[PDB]
Order: sequence, then structure tokens, then C-alpha cells
Amino acid sequence: NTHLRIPRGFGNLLEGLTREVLREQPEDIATFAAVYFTELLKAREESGLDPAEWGAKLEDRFYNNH
Repeated sequence: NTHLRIPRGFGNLLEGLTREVLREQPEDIATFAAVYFTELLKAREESGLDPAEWGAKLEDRFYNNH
């Protein structure tokens, strides 16, 4: 039997997938899971919650007049 310890929050991540699989009853669960994470990532991106990549291009812009 498998008993594993996982990072704080990963339980919730799996639970979100699981509850949506149960809600939708996909005929092909693995295909549904790939779509689930794709859409979750789009939602995270739109909210501004993508992790900051401080070595990556500072591609966004902020303006304020004085």
C-alpha cells in the first residue's frame, strides 16, 4: 500500500482534479486531466498568480505619471 508525504498544497491540487473528474465523468480520464491542468494554468495566468521568474525578461510594463 502506498502512503506518501507531499508538499503543502499538493493535496488540494489533486483534490481539485479529482472533484472535477467526478463531476464530469470523462470517458477518457487522462485526456481530461491534461485539459484540467491546462485550464487551471490559464486561470492562474489571468489572475496574475504565475510564479515570478526573476531571471526571465521583465516583459510586463507599469506606468504612472507625475
